[PDB]
Amino acid sequence: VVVPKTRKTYCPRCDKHTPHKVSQYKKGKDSLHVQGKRRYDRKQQGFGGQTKPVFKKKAKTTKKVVLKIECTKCKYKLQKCLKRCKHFELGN
Amino acid sequence: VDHPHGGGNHQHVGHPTTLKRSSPPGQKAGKVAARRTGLIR
Amino acid sequence: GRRTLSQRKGRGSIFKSRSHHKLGVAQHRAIDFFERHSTVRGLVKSIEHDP
RNA sequence: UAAUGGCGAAUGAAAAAGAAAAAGACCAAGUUGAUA
RNA sequence: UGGAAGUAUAAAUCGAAAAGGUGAUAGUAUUCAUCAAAGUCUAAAUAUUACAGGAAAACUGAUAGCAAAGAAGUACUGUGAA
RNA sequence: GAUUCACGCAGUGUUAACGUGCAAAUUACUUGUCAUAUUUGAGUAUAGGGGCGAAAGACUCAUCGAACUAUCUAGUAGCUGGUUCCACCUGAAUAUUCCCUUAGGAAGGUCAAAGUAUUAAUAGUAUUGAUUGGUAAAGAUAAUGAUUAGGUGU
RNA sequence: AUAAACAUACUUUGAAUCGGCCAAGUCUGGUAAGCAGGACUGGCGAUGCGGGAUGAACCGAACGUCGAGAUAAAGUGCCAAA
RNA sequence: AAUCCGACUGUUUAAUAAAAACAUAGCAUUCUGAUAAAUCUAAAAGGUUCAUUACAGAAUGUGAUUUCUGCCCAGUGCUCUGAAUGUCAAGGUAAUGAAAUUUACUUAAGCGCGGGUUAACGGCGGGAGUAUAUGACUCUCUUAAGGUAGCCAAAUGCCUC
RNA sequence: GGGAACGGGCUUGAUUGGAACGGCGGGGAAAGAAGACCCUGUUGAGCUUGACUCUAAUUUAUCAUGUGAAAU
RNA sequence: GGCGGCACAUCUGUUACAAGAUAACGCAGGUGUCCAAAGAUGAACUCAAUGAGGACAGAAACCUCAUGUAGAAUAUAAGGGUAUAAGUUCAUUUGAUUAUUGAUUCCAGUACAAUCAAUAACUCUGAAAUGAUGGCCUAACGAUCCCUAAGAUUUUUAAUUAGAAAGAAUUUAAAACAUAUUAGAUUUAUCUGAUGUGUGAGAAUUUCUAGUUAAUCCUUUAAUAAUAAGGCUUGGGGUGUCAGAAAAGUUACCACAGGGAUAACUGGCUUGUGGCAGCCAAGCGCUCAUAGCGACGUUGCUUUUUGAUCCUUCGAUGUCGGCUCUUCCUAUCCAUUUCAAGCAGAAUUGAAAAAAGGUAUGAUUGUUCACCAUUUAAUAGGGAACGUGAGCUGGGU
RNA sequence: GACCUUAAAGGUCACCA
Repeated sequence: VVVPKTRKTYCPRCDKHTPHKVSQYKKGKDSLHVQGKRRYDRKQQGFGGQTKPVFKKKAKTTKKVVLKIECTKCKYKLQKCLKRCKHFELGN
Repeated sequence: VDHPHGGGNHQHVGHPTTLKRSSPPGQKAGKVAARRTGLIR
Repeated sequence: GRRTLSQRKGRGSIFKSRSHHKLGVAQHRAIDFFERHSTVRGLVKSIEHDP
C-alpha cells in the first residue's frame, strides 16, 4: 500500500545488511526478436485468420505488487512480491 | 433469402434504405448514395 | 440467401432486349469530305414507327 | 530419433555405416582462320 | 518443409561480380575447410492389382468365390448421367 | 382490360363419393370462369449458393428452407438394437479426487486370475487401566437470550 | 479372555461398476405423498425355497442329486396336512 | 338492409390455405451525360438493359378517385460543393552503430470535428392545485420532438360479456 | 386383489357345449409411422445481426523510367 | 426447460447423529479486501459500565476516588483466543530477508495453496532468558505454452617469471605456396611457367609451490570476437465456468441419434385448496344456548376444482366441447311413507325410510361455466381413461 | 410471484405446451 524507499535489508552478494533502494517493477517493453514473437508472427502470416486464442474473459481487478529492492553499494537487485492491493504508493 | 428487404411478422424494411455507392451487388437495394430523402420542397 | 432480381438482370437470358421488329440503328450518316466541306441533300421518303 | 506443433492432438527427416549395380560423356564460351 | 530470425517454389519490386557458393541461430570482421551454380545426355541395380501368356495355393465350392461357373455388364429400370 | 350463355378450363362448397381407390390427388353435383394481363402446339434460351418466381420458400421430371447421380465413404456417433457350445470354481458397484463434467471418462475403492514369503506378518469381539468428546438428558437471577405473575424496600 | 496354518503378509496384471431402490423403537424441507434429501445397519438389485390367499424388499431360512427323521416362521371346521 | 377488408379486370402455395395475400394503374423518393448507372464472368479487342440516350436506364416504398399527409436531424444510416495538421499503413528521408537492428521526421483514404436530410431506419412525456361533478384556467418537473388532423372496445381494448 | 400404481394368462371367487352365419363398433391401452410437442446430444441445416474469424466486389497510397520545359 | 438464483473457487455457526466423514435451489451470514503499521520487540498502564464528588457545566465536555472476570478493544462475517495481554500509550526497528532439508492439512496420499519443525548466514529488540521467515486463529485465490524481470563473479583455467620432482617422445613413396631468381607477355586493382630454400617434417612434456597478466554461469555444432538469440533457477502478467476453450441469436419451414433418466392428457399416493359432514356452546332468535342458526376452538370424509410428485407410456394410448346411447353413486329436485317447527289454514322450513320412475324448450358464446325469457310435479348434483372421433362434427385449441 | 428504482410507489418479466 504505502511502503517507503531506503530499506535496510540483507544483501546476499555482500553477505551483510546494507541500505537498499526500493522501487516498483513494471513489465518491460516486449521485444520483436524473441523466439515466441518470431513464431507467432510466422503463424499469423497467410490466410487462416487469428491462429492463436485471444483472452477476453478477464476477472481480476488488481495485480500483485512486486518491489525491486536494489543494493545501493553493489547494485544487487531483489524482487519481493506483495499481496494484491487496489491502491499502492511509494511513500517517504 | 430473396431480398434484403424480405421481412418478418410485419411488412417493413428494418434498416435504412439509403446505401453507400460501394455496397456490393446483392445488398445495393434502394436509394444509392442519396444526398437527400423525403418529399422535395 | 439467393441472388436477387437485379443480379439476374445482368446475365441477359430472359432480360434480353425484345428487338426483333425494330427498324435499325438511328444515327447520322458517317462523316466524310462532303459533310465536312460541303452539303449533301437528302430526301425524306417516309416517316415510320420504330417499336 | 534431431526437429516441427493451440509445443495440444499429432507430423517427422538426413550424413556417417552395411549391400544390389556400377560408366562416363558432351554443347556454350575460348582457339585455327587463302576460313566451309 | 522436420528445417526452427526462412528448407523449396512462384509472383511484384530491385538486381551483381577483376567471380563466387556452402559449413541450417540473425549480424560484421579475420582465418580454416570444401565445392565451382545459373545448358544437355547417359545403361545396370528399382516399381507394376491396366492388359496378354503361364505356374502355383493349409483360398471359396453355386446365398460362397469376381456383379457374372448358361447368348453377364446380359435381362430389366431411368429423359439422362447412371 | 363492360354483363352473360356455349365449346372448353379451373377447383368455391358438399369439408359428398373413394380413401389396401378408376386415380401415388380421381369422380359426381354445386360454384366460378370462359379472347387481348386470353387459351394453346412446336422450336429456342436460362442450371444447383445456380436458374425461374403477378412472391406461396413456390417450381426446377411423383425428389426442393438448396434436385438427381457417382466418388471421398464401411463419413463420425459419449446414443438405440443385436452379439452364437456344455459342466465346474470364485464373484461385485452407486464412496473419494479431477474433467465444457451431469446419458460419458481417468485416479481410487469392491472382484478375478497369475505368482510368491516361514511369517517384527491376526482381530468389524469382550475384560482391566489411563483418556477424548459435548449428543440425549438437565438448567433457567448458573453466563447469553425468551417469557407469566406474586411479596419486600426506596 | 476368545478365536486364528487351506492362518497371515502380500506383489503383478486386469474385468465389470459408480442411473439405484426398500425397511426402520432414525433425522431435515414440506399440509402431506408409494414426495425430496441424509447418519448406522440389514436386504432387493444378483435370490430361488416354506409362510403372509396374491406381492423385489415382510417372517423363517439361503440352494449339488436323493432317502429317512426331528424342526423354523406359521397353523389345526371344509377348500388344506394337522 | 347493413358492417369490415381489397379500389377495379387479373395472379397465387401442382397434392389440406384462392384469400383481406401478390400484381395493378396512380403517387413519391434516389443515382447516372453514356469511356455512365446497374450488373454477369476466373480472365477477356468479354456480356445484359442498350437496334438504348434523361419524355431514358437502373434501385426502391405506397397501392384507383376524393380530402390530407402533422412535429422531431438527438441515436443509427446516407451525404457535403466543406476544415485542417486530432488519430491513422506499407513506404520515403535522416541519425547512431562493425552490421543486423533501433530511433526520429514526413505520408492517402477512413474515423473524429462542422452542416444537410425522415414519402431514410425510426420516435412522438409526467405530477398537482382550481368555476352538486367536470376543469376552460394556473403552477411544476424535462425531452430531439412530446401522438397533430383524424379514427376507435375496430381483423388493433388486458380490465371486458 | 396384488403387480411397473388400468391383466387374456398370476391369486381367490363367478361361471363355461363342440362348430359357426349375418350384423356391430365396447375392448384387444387394435393397425398405419424408430413422436412432428418437450428435453438431452459438446448432432445439424435455412435465415438474421458491429456474435468470432475471414472473403469477392468497391475504395485510397506507393512501385512498375515516354519527351521538352518551369515552380517550389 | 426457460425467466429467477449460484448451492460452480471459497469461510463461520447450525441441520449433524458427544471419533473421522457427511445431503437438499436446508437455515443465518461472509471473500475477491485492508495494513510502514494495523509487521517485530521492549517498557508502562487497564478496559465497558456504575456510584460519589468538583465554577460556568446541564442527561452528554474536563478532573478525582471507589467498585469493576472483560459485560470493552482486538480492520472485517461468525465462532474461538486474550488482563502485569494478544487491548491502550510510549520507544527502537524492518525477520514482510537469503540459502538447504523433513513433515502436516486438502490428498489420488498428484499439483497449487496453506500449516509447522530444524539447519547455515546477516540483522532487529531487549539488561537478559527468549521472541522475530508478516498480520491472534479459521477465507481473502491460480497450470502447460507465451511475454517480462532478478540471479549464477566465493571458483576453475591458460600464458610468463622464481624454486623443486619425476619424463624417449616410433621409423622411410608429400602437396599448400609466404616467398626470393630467371624465361616470356602487359599496362592493368596486371598476369603467366620453371628453377629454389625453409615451411613441416618426426628414427620435448607434464606436475607442483610463490608470483604476475588475462579470462571465468552453459550453447549458437570448422575457430574466435562486440551485438542478438536460446538455456538453468526464481518471481510477475490469468484464466471468477476459479485443475484454467478464444465464441451472438432465431426457426410456427425445420432435420437426425435418442429419452418415459424429463414436461404438456388419463391413471396411482397426498388433500394444501375446492366440496360435504360432524363435537362444545359465547351469543342471535321480542322471554328462550340447541324451532332454525351457531362465534372462539376442534375432529373428519370425498376425489366431482386446482395444486404437489414424476411411478407407467416418447420404435405414438388420437388432445376440448357438443350430438347419440347405456349404466352406476346419493351428499334427493319431484312423486310415495313418516317425525319436528316460533306448523291455526295455505304456502313453507329442518330431518328419517327410500335411487324402482322422472328431471324440459330457447336468445348470446366453440365454449365447460354463466346470464336472461319461458314452461313444468321437478326442471338435483356427480362417475364410468376429465364415458363415448375404424360413433359423428371440426366450432375452438 | 421474480428483478430494478424512488421516498408505500411505480417500471419490465409471467413463455413452449
